Amino acid sequence: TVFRQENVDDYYDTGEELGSGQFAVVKKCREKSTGLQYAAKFIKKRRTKSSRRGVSREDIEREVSILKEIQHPNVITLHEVYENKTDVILILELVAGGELFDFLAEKSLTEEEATEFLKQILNGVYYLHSLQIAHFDLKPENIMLLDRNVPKPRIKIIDFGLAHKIDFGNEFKNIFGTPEFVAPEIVNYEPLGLEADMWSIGVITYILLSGASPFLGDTKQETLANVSAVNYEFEDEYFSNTSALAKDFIRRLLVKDPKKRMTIQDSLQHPWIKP
Ligand SMILES: O=c1c(O)c(-c2ccc(O)cc2)oc2cc(O)cc(O)c12
Ligand SMILES: [Br-]
Ligand SMILES: [Br-]
Ligand SMILES: [Br-]
Ligand SMILES: [Br-]
Ligand SMILES: [Br-]
Ligand SMILES: [Br-]
Repeated sequence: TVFRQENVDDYYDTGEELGSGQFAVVKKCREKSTGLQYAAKFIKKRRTKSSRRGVSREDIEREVSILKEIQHPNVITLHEVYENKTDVILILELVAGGELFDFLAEKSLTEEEATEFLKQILNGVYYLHSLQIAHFDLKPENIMLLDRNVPKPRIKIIDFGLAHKIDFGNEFKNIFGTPEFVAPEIVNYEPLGLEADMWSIGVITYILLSGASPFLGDTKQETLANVSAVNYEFEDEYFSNTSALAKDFIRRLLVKDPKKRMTIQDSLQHPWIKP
């Protein structure tokens, strides 16, 4: 699939940089024709077949195809796509309140504050999983706040760079996210399904409640070994006044066997979450 090949600068003015990763840089921008503001994500293309620098066209097209499907208050939306020799440029919805990660670092939350974030995350993931989309990279840096200066910030899930359609219940690809947040089936290179996201949600919940990462070791290999062994516990110093029901919720997500793990529907009916 090809994208708009006119110069993006003829239609948009860029401003402040929002952030950058290994292959992407994201800049605030403003569309000239409407005055409306967006986030322009520049993804560097691969320069040759075999290269490791840049993102393969297959991977870029997958991300764009998935983004085109989605319209939900808790997930980032796609406005337009441009490209030139060097980059594909995604014009995305602007979410300007920063990462949930940075929000956590500036402030543990109360259980109310934690569940207020978590419920939005669950709703976004319920939408995605209902469309058979696995995100595969859920973590606090991929949750963006609309406005961080309100008591209950609204959030949107971003970064669909590892996302896949799961049309046969599982996928068997080169898929590996951030060690602190990946499920054991990812660590063990096994077929992956929607269940992997639910594990990541368990890790996020543990962090929201305690300010500590449940599997984090001194090196990435230690973290991955910890994940595979389900080597986590609820430290009393962090969890002494946390409700047992919140611990139960986490415990039913951080389960090695993806078949016994709570699904997104299970998580919405769980007594800690259900109204
Ligand atoms: O740093 C990042 C970032 O800030 C954003 C972003 C911010 C506001 C938005 O409205 C949309 C995206 O996305 C990203 C996507 C990546 O793949 C890598 C990144 O580093 C970021
Ligand atoms: Br700006
Ligand atoms: Br579902
Ligand atoms: Br993070
Ligand atoms: Br994004
Ligand atoms: Br690590
Ligand atoms: Br699910």
